[PDB]
This record gives sequence, C-alpha cells and structure tokens, in this order.
Amino acid sequence: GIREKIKLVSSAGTGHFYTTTKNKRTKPEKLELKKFDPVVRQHVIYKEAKIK
Amino acid sequence: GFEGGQMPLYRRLPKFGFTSRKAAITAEIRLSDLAKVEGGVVDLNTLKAANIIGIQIEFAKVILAGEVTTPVTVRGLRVTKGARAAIEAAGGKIEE
Amino acid sequence: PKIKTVRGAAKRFKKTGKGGFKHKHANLRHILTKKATKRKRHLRPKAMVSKGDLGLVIACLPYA
Amino acid sequence: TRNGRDSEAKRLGVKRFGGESVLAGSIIVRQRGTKFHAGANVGCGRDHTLFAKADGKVKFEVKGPKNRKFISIEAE
RNA sequence: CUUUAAUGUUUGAUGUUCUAACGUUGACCCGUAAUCCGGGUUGCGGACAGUGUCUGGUGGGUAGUUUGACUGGGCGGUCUCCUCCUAAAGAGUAACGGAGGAGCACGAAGGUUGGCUAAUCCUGGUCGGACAUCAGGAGGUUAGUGCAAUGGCAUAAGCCAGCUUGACUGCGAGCGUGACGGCGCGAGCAGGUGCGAAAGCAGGUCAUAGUGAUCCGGUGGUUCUGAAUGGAAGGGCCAUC
RNA sequence: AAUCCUUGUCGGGUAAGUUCCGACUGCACGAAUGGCGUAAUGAUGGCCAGGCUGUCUCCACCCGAGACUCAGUGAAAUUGAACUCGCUGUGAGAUGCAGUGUACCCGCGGCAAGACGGAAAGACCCCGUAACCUUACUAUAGCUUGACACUGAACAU
RNA sequence: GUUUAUUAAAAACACAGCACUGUGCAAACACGAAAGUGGACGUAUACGGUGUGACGCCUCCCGGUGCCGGAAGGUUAAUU
RNA sequence: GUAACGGGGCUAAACCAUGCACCGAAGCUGCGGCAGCGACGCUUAUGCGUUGUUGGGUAGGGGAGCGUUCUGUAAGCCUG
RNA sequence: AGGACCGAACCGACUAAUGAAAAAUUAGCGGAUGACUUGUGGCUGGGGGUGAAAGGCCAAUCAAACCGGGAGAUAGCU
RNA sequence: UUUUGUAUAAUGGGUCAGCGACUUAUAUUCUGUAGCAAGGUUAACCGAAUAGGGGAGCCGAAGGGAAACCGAGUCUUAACU
RNA sequence: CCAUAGGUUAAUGAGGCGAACCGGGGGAACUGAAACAUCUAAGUACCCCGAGGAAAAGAAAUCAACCGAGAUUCCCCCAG
Repeated sequence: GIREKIKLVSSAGTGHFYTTTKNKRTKPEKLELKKFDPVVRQHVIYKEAKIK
Repeated sequence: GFEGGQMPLYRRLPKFGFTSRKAAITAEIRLSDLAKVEGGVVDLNTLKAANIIGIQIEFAKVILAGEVTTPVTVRGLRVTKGARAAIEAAGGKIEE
Repeated sequence: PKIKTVRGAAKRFKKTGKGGFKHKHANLRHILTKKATKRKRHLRPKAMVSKGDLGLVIACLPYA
Repeated sequence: TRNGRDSEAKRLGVKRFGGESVLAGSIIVRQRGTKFHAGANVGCGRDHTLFAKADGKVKFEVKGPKNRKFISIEAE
C-alpha cells in the first residue's frame, strides 16, 4: 500500500471535498480535476490537498 | 444478546443520535382532549389542571386527532394545520 | 426488581410504529475512500431489524 | 501440505429459465464471461449479469453466425 | 536589523564561613533507688542529615494474571479473500484431499469518438547473427488481456490515436445472495457534466481477489442541540482519518 | 568415564565375562556450578578370591505356633436379583444369547484359572477459556533521583 | 557428623580449609508503618553474603548479561 | 472341543428349470370395545345421529385427570 | 589427648523375614565424651516460622497448618 | 444412566422404613379468563379499615426525524416520477 | 535564682458486660465480565472506636428558572 491517499478540495470555496489515492513518487505534480460540487450544484475544479 | 462468542448484534451496529432534553417537556394534544378542559379556553395551565399533559410541560401542540365539536379558544400553543382547520370548523378561536 | 435495559442496545436501536426497530448501518464510519460511493449512499439511511435477530433485540430492550 | 485453500462459492448460473415470467429488474443469469449474451429487453451488467429490462417471459435462443446463446424477453 | 559596552535594578546557581532551626546511638547534672524517657548544662555536627507531598529510575523482593483453536496430544502445518478440480450436467456440498493466486496497480491502464488486428513459421534483404528493423507469403487468435486460474472477449473486453473527468451529487422499480451483520446487479428519475454530426455511451477499469465490524477519538463542514438567559464547550448530522 | 554408535578395539581375569581391572575416533571431560591425584574413613556403588554353608542340584526328617475336630464367645470387606456347568459361535474376550455336550441333592478340607473378583468417581493420557515455582504483561514493598516543605544568616564567583 | 517422622541414609547437606565481595560502627544486613531489637556489650586478626569444600600438584576470552568507576556529549520527571 | 449346513441327519432332505399346494407376522380380513381429528346434518342443553380417517414413539410441545396435607363450606355430616 | 577404638545403658534405623501396632516385630545393624543425649520451663505463627536443605517439620493434616466467617464461592462438568 | 450402540464383562443400587430436587419475590412479555372500554387502573398514604377515599403517577388513544421541528403524515433531497 | 517538671494527700468520674439497630476509623476475596488487568463483587464480609433508646441529619453561602419553593428524616412516583 505504497500508494497513499489525498483529498481533492473544491475551488468553489465550499468545505466540500473528494478523497482519493495517488502515487506520489511517480506523480509529483498536483491532481486537478473538474468535478461536481453538490453544494453549489455545479461542476467545479478541485485541487489536491493533503488528507491530514 | 449472547451469540456464542460472536460479536452480538447491538455491539455490531452503531450508536447514533442524541437525546433531546427539550423533547421531554413538549406535548401532543388530541382534538378530543380539548373538550376535557373547563371554560372553553386552552392554556398549558388549563391542560395541566385537566391532567391532560403534565406538570413539567413547557410546550404542547394540538394535532388533528379525534375530533372537536364545541367551540374552543386555543391560547398560547402550537396547532397543526389540520387541527387548526378543524378548530375553525367547530367555531373556535386560536391565538398565540 | 425492575428489568434493567441493555444501555448499549438502547443507544443503537429505536422502536418503530409497528413494534419494529430501526438501526443505522455498519461499514459507514471510516475506511471510506476505498468504498464506492453507491455503497456508501445505500448504507446511510436507517434500517429495520431483521426477523432472525429481532428477538435478541427485544430481550435486550424490555421497556423499548 | 500446501493445499488447504479454496474460495467461497459464488452461486452463479441461470436464475430464471425458459418461459419464466419476470419483473423488470430481475436477474436472469449470473455468469463470469458472456456465456449467454443479452438479447431483446435484457441488459448486461458490469459483471456480465443478464437482467430483464422489461416485464415478460424469458426466452433462450441461439442466434448469429457464431451460434451464441441469446436471452431475450418475450413481451407480455 | 547585525554586533557589543556603559550606568540602574532584577533571579539562577556555585563553594566559604556562621550559628539559631534540626541531629547526636559524646560528656556531665537532675527527676531517680533507673544503660528507658524527659528536662538542664555542654561538646560535636549543622541548614547538611533526616522526615512528609510530588517526581524519574530500579525493583520476580512480593502480588494478580495470561500463555488460542484445528489436529485420524505435542512437534510441524494451517486460520481472511480469489480461481480450478473433488462436486454426482440448477445452487450448495467435507477432509491435515489435489493444484495455483491475493493483502494491489492505474488521473490513464478510466470516459468517449475514430481507426486497427494476433503467435509462430517460411522466402528475400547492409552491418545483423537462433533470435532486432524492412519487404512477399503461409497461418487464422494457436496471440493479447497490469497480475493467478476459470469463464469470456473481433460488434473485440486485444492494439493505436484525438478530446476529456461519469473514477459525478441525490435517488432507485426490481432482483440475486447470505442465520444475521452484510455483500452484489440494476433500468429508470432529478441536477449538473464529457465524448460524438447524431443515434447514443459514460455513476471507474473484461469479470471474479487487493480486505477489517463496533467502541474511542482526530480533521473539515453543518446553528440541529446548547442544563437560568446570551454565547461557548461538549453532543448530534454530513464528509473523512 | 556417575561414549549415542557400543557388548568400540587391544590386554587381564573365566571353560565360557553386555559387568570388573589396565590401556588406546571426548555424539556431548576439563580446571573453585573446580581439574588431576590422594593415606585414613564408609550399614556407600561395581568386580574378583579364600572360607563357609539347604542359596542351589533336590529336597528329607524332626521340634514347636497356627491350620483341622470339640465346647464358649464371635467380626469384616462385598452384595440388583439368582433355580450361579463345558464347548463352538453370536453379541467386538458369555454361568445367563444360538447350537450343542455334559450333569442326582447337600456339605467338609484344599488350590486359585474366571466371575474383565474386592479395595481407591485412574495417579498415566486428553479436556476444562486450581495451585505453587523468567529479559511474559501489569502493578508494587524496598532502594534510589530530583522539586517544594520543616530550612536560617552573611560573603564572593 | 546431618537428612525425606511413615517406601530414598546416599555420591545428597554440613564440615575444617580456600577464594571473592560487602561493611569504619548509629557498620553492613535482618525482624519491625515505628519505637526499638539482633549483629555486638563485637569494631576489619571483626561481622555479613556468595561460591568451593581436608591434604597434595594446580587452577585463554570483558563481545553478551551483571557489578564497579567515569561523566564530555545525546535523551530525560516533577517543577516553571 | 466336533466347531466353515444351527444340530440330527440327507445322494436328496443338494443344484437348475417349470408347476400346483400348504405353513408363515403385532401386515390384511373377520367380530367386539375405546379414544383423537375432520366432513356434513341435527336443532341444541352445546353435544348428538352418524360418516370418513387416524391412534409405535426418545428429546420436546400441546391437552385432560388421580391422589396427599392444609383453609373455607363445617357449631354442618360421620364416629365408642 | 581424642568430633580416637571395642562395647551395655541411651540415641538411632542399614538388611531380613513377619496388624498385637494408622510404621510395629524378631534376628542381625550404626553412634555411643560429643557437631552427643535427656528432663523441666521458655521463645519463634502461616506467604509466617524453623530448616547441617528433604519442599523437611509446624498436634496421625503441609508447594502454604487448623477453627470460624465471606459462603448456598464458582462448576459451559458428572 | 449414558450412548451410534449395552444382557453386557460400562455407571449406580445389600434390603426395608422415613426424608430427598424446577421454589419464592419483584419486574417484563405472550396465552386464557373476568371487569370496564377510548379509556383502563391507582401507589404510598388516610381510613380499625379486605369498604370508602387517595388518580401522585403508569399504559393506551400518532407517527416521522439524530434533532430543531412537522404532524396523518413525516424524513430523505435543491426536488422527488 | 524564681519557676516548672516531679511527689504526697483529698474529692468527683470512668473502667467491665450486653442481641440487633446507629455514627465514625480501616477494609478483602471468591464471583461477574462466559479468559483478564480498568470495572464488578462492595464500601459488602470482617476488624476497631464511640453512642443512644433510638442514632445520624437538620434550619439554605439549598433548589428552581425569570414562575416560584422554603431545615432534616422516611414512604410512593419521577425511572431502569
């Protein structure tokens, strides 16, 4: 289980986030995907952040 | 709740929710119970006097349950919509 | 003496109109990111107790 | 020994047979591959599970040049 | 700000001396006919020692306990999950029966649109050779599938490329499957997206392994709650560790 | 050897010695949980010889005390009930079943093959989620560290 | 010499002797919540602990675990 | 201890084939009796004509009773 | 002189065979001026004592005495 | 008695007589039965008193939600076919 | 030195026993948790001190909730 996990956070300014895994050795750069925010009820960009 | 050594059903499952201390002082009043009081006016005190709700009760609703025939003056209490309509039909008054 | 309730049972169950018992599902507390969302969604709502273990529940909970 | 292991049985196989009336949604077959293929009014799930998309009678049939088993639903 | 010197005052500790706490299992006197005890005088020691409370260490000296099951008892081996056979042509089915795998991986190795078709062999061809790359043919999946096996797969599920985030949020008729906990499949509906001219497809990946109940907490959001009242703490609910 | 292989091999002792004594690949001696010697001592272990013998070849006789009989007194363990034989089978080792054989009823003295005889809810073995006896876990008396208290005064660095 | 009173008297224990180690006296240590008592009315030619065990000839490794000594650095309680 | 037909014994009283008799169980039938559960129909004292059928039973479930002591009924009734 | 020798009392208990005896008998056996034996009284108390050490002994009881109490401990066993 | 299974040579009983083991209390549920019935019922206590009083309370007549809250609906969800 | 300690008299009281109940000082383990250590058993058993016919407690630096109650003790509810 070397592939550690992260949380994609909404750029909408809501608290909402998704959580997922990634391989931080092979992929240093941050993951940015356009996902659905259900609080805003729109598709927003989500940026990786540390799960903590 | 002993199932051999298998972990029993209650312990399997979550705890959830919390107890409301406000719930223990609320009350639910039938339309039928509006006749039980005297004077045709319905305050929390009157109901308590009429042993309908109880002494430690700060709040009480009137629900559309049973039926009310006599006109009643409902005072200082919550009423559902259907209960309110029923009261109006009977010829009653409602006031906060 | 009075029967003592099983307090944990009390915490975990609530009786319903027809003498049933609702309860929250397991498996929706932690390790979650690996769980598919659908499964999570379905777990969320409260669930009735099954016929098989109903009796145990009752025994735990005499005053309901 | 090195051999004690085995997996839990998955209870695959045809669930409803030829000329079974089914409700839409009901599963007709559990299978690993597409041993049976989806015909009319029968959907194929992500685990190749064939299921009725409409209420009717199950209808097994061989079709096509490859001579493949096809489950369809006869209208009802 | 880097760096020090001056005047004024302020804790921390370090030994030297003291004598008044404290010690005396030194001496003498008295209670006293008394090697106890106390009082007195005195010497020595002396703020140490030693006692209390808190505190780190050590502590089988002593105490309370634990030290799995299967098993043709111990030793050895095994314990969850996936594939095949045993399994008697629905399902299921045992053995310390026979054979192998898993405790993940992938922001593409997912979605969608467009395109393509394998192994191996033969003949010819610079270095080049059994085995690179290039031609002509035979072959017809004998190949490939991220990894075991099975079942699948050309309408490819196999191989390339373009654009992308449906690896969506709320739900869900109806089924399958379990003693239960649970697990699984799912058309359709709402919202909002991507590919496509469109019909459509997309709620991860050909499928079946890649996993851990509850409690206790942790983080973020949420006025749901808030023990006189307003707040807060704590609790609940949603997401997550 | 207070050494598996092993009755090691060689020698002595015996007609014949897995023991004993003397010598020569330490499974796995070894130096104060002492090594190797050692006069004396030992109800100490092992081996050999002289003497002695009923230990034995191989038992015989005799003397007493019981056993036996008479009179008096008078227990005990055990006990489902018994009209309580052999054999071969059966049923997992038969007085009691089948087939068959044998056998008039009842004492007394003797023996001990069986009644899975009596005696003790097996001591071995296993099981079950007791007791005593280390670098298991958790504690702890004790020992020890510092901090504050009882506990003060100067002086210097 | 002693020993399992009642299945073991021995090669077991003890022994004189040897060695190590502690202990400066209010000794170490031991019994005692303590007071106190033993040690001992003794004082290192003494007392305690451990091992070995008349007499004779004798008797490499400090890495491990203990103990002893050291305290430069690291880490480290209460407290603040 | 015969001891590998249960024995006697058997040349069929063995084996094969065909046939007709009989024996043979707590099976079936016959006669008598009891009880359970259903049907219908009486016309009732809540059961009766009947009419089918059932009635082996451990764990265990359900149903209905006997008897004992004591309290009432009972200063009653029986009893030198 | 002697934890010297032989050997009665006295103390023990190596071999042997055999209820009067809940450990004895007879025949033999060891020590027998000593680390001996014995009378009377005293002291040590139960996780405690004492132990020339065997887990021995502590009232016919000992890897934790006996009496009473918690106590009808608990017994998935018979 | 225990067992898959006992004439068993597996357990127990020498015999008789006497005694010897599913109770009681309080809670809770279900069944029957009786009472009253959208109501039912009192507890301590008072009352020399099994009466009567005593309705403090409890159960029921409404549920849904974690909860605020709403209420024959409610929760879910922005909203539900 | 005065004093004090001490000493001799005199008066008053106590001492010891006793069933349970009561207040205080100490305080287990078995057991349950299907093991076991927090926890339970339980402030129980037990030991000790003291008292009375009763004891203890007792006259709000108490509750309550913006209304109010009005010392302690005991019983029924609240409520498993």
